[PDB]
Amino acid sequence: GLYHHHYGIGAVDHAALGDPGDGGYEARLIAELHRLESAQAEFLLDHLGPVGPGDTLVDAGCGRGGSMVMAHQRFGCKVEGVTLSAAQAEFGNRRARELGIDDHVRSRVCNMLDTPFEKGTVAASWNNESSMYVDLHDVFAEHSRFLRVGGRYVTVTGCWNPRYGQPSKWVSQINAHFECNIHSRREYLRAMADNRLVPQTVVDLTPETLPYWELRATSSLVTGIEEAFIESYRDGSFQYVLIAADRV
Amino acid sequence: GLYHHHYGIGAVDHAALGDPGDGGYEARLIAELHRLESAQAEFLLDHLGPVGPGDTLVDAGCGRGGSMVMAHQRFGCKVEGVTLSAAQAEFGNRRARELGIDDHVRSRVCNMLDTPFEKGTVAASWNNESSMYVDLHDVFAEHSRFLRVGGRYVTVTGCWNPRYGQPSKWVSQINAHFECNIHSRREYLRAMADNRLVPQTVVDLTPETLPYWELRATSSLVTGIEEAFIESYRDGSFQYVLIAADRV
Amino acid sequence: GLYHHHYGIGAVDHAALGDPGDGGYEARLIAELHRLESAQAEFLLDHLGPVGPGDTLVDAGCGRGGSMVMAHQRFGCKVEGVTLSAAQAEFGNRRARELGIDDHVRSRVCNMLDTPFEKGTVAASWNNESSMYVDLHDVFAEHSRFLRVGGRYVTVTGCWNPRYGQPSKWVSQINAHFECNIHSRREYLRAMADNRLVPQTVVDLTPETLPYWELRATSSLVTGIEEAFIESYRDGSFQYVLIAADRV
Amino acid sequence: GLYHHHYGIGAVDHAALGDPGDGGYEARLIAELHRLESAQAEFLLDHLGPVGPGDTLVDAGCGRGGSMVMAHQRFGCKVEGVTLSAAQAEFGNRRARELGIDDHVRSRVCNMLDTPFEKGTVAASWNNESSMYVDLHDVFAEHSRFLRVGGRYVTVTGCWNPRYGQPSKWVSQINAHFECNIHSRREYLRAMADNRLVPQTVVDLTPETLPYWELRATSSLVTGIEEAFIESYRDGSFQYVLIAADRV
Amino acid sequence: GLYHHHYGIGAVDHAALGDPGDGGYEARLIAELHRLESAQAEFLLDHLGPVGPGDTLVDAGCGRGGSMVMAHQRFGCKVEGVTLSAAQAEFGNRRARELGIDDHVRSRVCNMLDTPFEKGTVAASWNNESSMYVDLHDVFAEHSRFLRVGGRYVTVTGCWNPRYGQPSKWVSQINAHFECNIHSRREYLRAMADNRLVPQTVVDLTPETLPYWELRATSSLVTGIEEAFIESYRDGSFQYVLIAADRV
Amino acid sequence: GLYHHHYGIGAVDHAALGDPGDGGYEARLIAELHRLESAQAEFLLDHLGPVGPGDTLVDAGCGRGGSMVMAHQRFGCKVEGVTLSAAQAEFGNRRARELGIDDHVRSRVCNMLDTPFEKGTVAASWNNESSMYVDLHDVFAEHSRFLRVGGRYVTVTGCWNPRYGQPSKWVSQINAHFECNIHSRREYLRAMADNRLVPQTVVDLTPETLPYWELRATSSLVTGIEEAFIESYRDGSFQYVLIAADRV
Repeated sequence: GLYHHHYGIGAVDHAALGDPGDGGYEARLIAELHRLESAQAEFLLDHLGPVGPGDTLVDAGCGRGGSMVMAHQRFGCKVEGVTLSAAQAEFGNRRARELGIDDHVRSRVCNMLDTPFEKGTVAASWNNESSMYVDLHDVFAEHSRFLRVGGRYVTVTGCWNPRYGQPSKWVSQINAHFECNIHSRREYLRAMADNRLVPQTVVDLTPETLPYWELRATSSLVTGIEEAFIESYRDGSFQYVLIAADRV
Repeated sequence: GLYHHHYGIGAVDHAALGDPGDGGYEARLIAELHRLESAQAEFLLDHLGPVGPGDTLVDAGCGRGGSMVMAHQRFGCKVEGVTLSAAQAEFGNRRARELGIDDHVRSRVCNMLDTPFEKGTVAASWNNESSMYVDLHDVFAEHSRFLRVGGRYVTVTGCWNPRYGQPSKWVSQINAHFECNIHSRREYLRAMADNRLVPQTVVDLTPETLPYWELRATSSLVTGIEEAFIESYRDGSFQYVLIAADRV
Repeated sequence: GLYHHHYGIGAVDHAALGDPGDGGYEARLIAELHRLESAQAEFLLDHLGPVGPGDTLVDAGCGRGGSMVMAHQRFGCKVEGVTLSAAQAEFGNRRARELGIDDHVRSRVCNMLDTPFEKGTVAASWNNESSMYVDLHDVFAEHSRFLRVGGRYVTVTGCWNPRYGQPSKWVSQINAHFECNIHSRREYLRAMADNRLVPQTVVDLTPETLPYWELRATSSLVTGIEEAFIESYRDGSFQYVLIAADRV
Repeated sequence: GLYHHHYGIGAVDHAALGDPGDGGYEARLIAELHRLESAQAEFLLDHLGPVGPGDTLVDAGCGRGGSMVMAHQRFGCKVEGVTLSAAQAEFGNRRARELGIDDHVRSRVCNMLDTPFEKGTVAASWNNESSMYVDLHDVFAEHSRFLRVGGRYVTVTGCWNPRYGQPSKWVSQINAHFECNIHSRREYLRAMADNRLVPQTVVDLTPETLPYWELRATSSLVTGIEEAFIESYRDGSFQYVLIAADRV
Repeated sequence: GLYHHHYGIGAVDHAALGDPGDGGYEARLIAELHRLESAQAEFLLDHLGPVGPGDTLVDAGCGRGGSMVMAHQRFGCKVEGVTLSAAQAEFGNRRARELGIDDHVRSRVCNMLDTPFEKGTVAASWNNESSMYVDLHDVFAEHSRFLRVGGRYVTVTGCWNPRYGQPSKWVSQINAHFECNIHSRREYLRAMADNRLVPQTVVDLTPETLPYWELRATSSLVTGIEEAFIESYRDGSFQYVLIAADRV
Repeated sequence: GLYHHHYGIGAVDHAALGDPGDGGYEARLIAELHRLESAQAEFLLDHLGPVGPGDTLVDAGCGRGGSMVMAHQRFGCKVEGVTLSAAQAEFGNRRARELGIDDHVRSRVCNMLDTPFEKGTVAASWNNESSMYVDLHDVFAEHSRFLRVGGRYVTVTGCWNPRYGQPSKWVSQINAHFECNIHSRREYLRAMADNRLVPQTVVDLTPETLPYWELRATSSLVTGIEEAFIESYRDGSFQYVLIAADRV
């Protein structure tokens, strides 16, 4: 993507898309994709509970910091980000300095499994499309450690549905495309329970993210993976969900 | 209650309530309470997935069969109910014979922990305000046993929120009132994971059930327990939730 | 209570109680209650094993320090107490200064779940009627941490008997009265096993504590809860037990 | 031993032992040993709760049926025994026919791990000095299966104390002597918790069984193993205990 | 493949391969591939222990029965096969009738997770390249059920190495190619331990199977997936192993 | 033994043993025993993976340092040893100073359960015939702690085979002889899985160690325990194995 690395949710604004014959259509599409992505990040924020200006938020696998900047403009709190990409950290910070908020928002190169945050000092943290890259038990044990008792964890992610048995080929094609390891909803809920994380909200967002991918499949920038997403989301083997949980 | 033994959800129809000075007000209130209760049972049904006419549904702790009759009029399937009360079974069946559907809907005196249903033959089952009377691990292990792989379990129940530590006095007052043992959301999610039940939807309904109890606290039939419900729901120590899960 | 916050054990000295017609009867009763309470605390001490003058003992949920002062006068060791009540800490310490033993015995405001004691430095610790206020797994994990390998843990507490299924209303009435969360004997034994605590002695003391509550139910100071205790102890749904365990 | 295969408890009757110079001393000793053994079996019975005439009791590893005959003469119930020795079964039954109670008491060759008793039909069962011959998790899972909910399990056995780390040589010498596999108190309590068996009474009987072994070490029939028992019981590495538990 | 559906092990016979210029080379290659495959199946048999003529062997995910026919010609026992493919069952049986051994060897359409074999009646069973298609805990729980105590389980399979963290893209490409779900060596060993299966032999066969795939990558029949196998086997993210275990 | 405290593997060199009539035979035997012992230690090293000069290796229960000196002469790395015997530590170090390598190899008196090594700093560690002296879960949890992610653990040890049920008398005789507590292969594999140790190689070495013990049973130095080893290794109740695992 251009800013947010995650996917979006919500009905597409076809009116603003205009004529696919215009030259500026492919541009008007990128703007739309962004709008839908911002909307889902805004939705993930709605689930962090009431974070105050004095709280410290953590974003595991923060990408370019889009979610961190949004968290700060909304809550006023301090936000620490973490990623494996140096280029991405530098980017997020550069953007913060420019916004005059690098005194609250910072990204750093660090593996989300071995973070520098002290036990029980984080008020809320999240994984926005990044838990598909790490063992679930270990990332949740880490969030649980640095999370304050009563803290809030949120994760928006794609997971294969165990209701239909083993992972469908679609899920595997996506895994191969991103060199990730998509987990099952069973594994998500299991790991959370074994790590003192208790779900407060579990919501399947597949219907809200479908328009996003259908619109994306009609572009130039298409990478060939949008087919896997659309089919798996339709036959139900793959699903987009949001899980907000309390660190009990 | 009068028919449904569970509680309701949704905004109160104050217009239909009219003048609390009318003699018929206390009557118009009972009708409203019923409407809200039917609405929540209708909501629990929305989470059973697509049950077909050939499926067999189970209601653990079925009360007077209100949820069973509703399930059948909606899906056309067979519905087996279970309770400890003989008077309640007789009632549910009597109502079925009268509706001319006792060839699909039946209630029987049987403990939900030791049911007669064969392994993997039930398509969907639920606990509507009755899981607060039994050990969670054992009732979920039982549902999991008679539930078909891919089947759907739903539970609407009051649970104390572990986010606020131990059970508040309010929760204990309710327990004493009904001689029940209200569980924690942690225990609900934990038991489900240890019994091959994977939550597909988790939604806090406390805001939707609050109007129900506030309206109830203003009646003659009041039992004195409505205070415990309203306060605990407000300070957040007690919460009303719906959990729909897949038997994986 | 007046000094010890716990309950007592042993046959009542009716001779010393004299005529319930005397004015001084209600006084002679308080003295008796105290005697029975001291006797049970003395009994809990009998289960700490051979603690030496150089050992450090811990009392989780120490109340007014009665058990701590008794532990020190008997063993000569150092005793650290912990409670949530500032007024109770101040009281215990004041009493220690007066006894000229505040150089061995001290109480402090601290939650028994997050104690300041170093790993493996405590020789023996106990919960005298206070484990009913906290999650069992967490308090036992904490005792296990600061407990020396080979150390001794003791707990005297009321627990609902799982032999009779769910908690009886009596247990719930008590919970509501003290805003506590009485656990099941199953939960006690389970938590101990998951936290390297191995029971050396398990003894039901309900028969020895019954006289205590029957005598108490005949006083002025009665709070109305003595009925719940007596009935539940009689029908067997509630039980008073002592569990001495080794930190293996 | 002569009848009971287990060990005994209680103070030795030195008066009845008389002069060790008599020829009949070695005989008077066997009679004493028996008395102490009967006394411990009587003690194990005290922990079966109130078994009625219509109950079915099970003895896993029943030896010659001494405990079964005693259970029946006391309760009037039906008692099924199980052992690997055909010669021992035949003996127990022969003794029953003679007592005119083989219509209640029966022994059979069957492994205690794979019993023929139906799920939930046994009221109480026990292992008197025989759990040291089988995996603990498997024998307790079996008792739990055929045990009625609310049933009572009792075991009197020698176990190495984990408070002193690994098994002492003494314990190993005994294991080699009987070709058994003495377990740790930790393993006993652990297995019970993982198999729905909740200890109601745990009592160290080592002091009550010591006189038994000291008297035994002074006989002709001595096998050389009494040294291992006496030393290990004294240094505390080995211990004799009774555990009565409820099948919850 | 042509007969065996699994992969092979052992040094390639380049001498028998002759000139890649011959027309008959592509034929001489298929014969070689077969030889290597037969050799690995022969190797899996070496790990079934001493199965006698009266034993019943099971092959979960049997393909065309090549391993079953080989097991019978070697041991003389009865061999039951299971697969999801009707065409494959018919094939295996047809081959048995022709060999005059269909009175010992039979294949049937049945899911390896829900088999018809009775508890404890199978002497040895195996998964030859088929465990990558099912949840590991469930297939091993099933083998454990129908496996006699002391029985032997063997599995030859490809598994991603957890020593290198998450699944490499190579593993994902293979998963997508076969629509399977390759597990981690950690998951293999974990599931076995949770299902009473104790490994007696664990051997990495990646070096012995490498020649097999290198020779295969030089053919006409190539499917494009041989690259994924060779690279992942070389960088160590994917590995071919054999695990022989006892049902304890 | 004389240097290595462990046992050996490999065919006996009868030619070098010469005439058992020579006076120097009993000497030529000790030399042979040593050769076989060095060979097995060399074999354990083959399973540490590619340890580099900058790695730190740990030997839990190091005896006289024979395995440590061998590890260093082969890899060039730093090797820390641990034992309970002061005399053994002094010996290992003395030998290191003499070899001019005490700047890489060191032994110290420390219990392998509570080591001073920092979390994740050790590249590979092992237990050569010493895990039979400690609880398995605790020693493996310790290795896992100080072991780097991706590190390698190896253990060569005698374990009773669970395939034959409970420990045979032979195993018990050995336990009594060394005052150790021989574990079951089940316990070895179980503990490893619960402590993030995943077996890469599991190999029964009983056939390779048998010649070692048969040759030993024909000497003067015989202690009487060689009978237990030979018989148990033959009837299969006891077994010598090597387990190499990765810290995942």
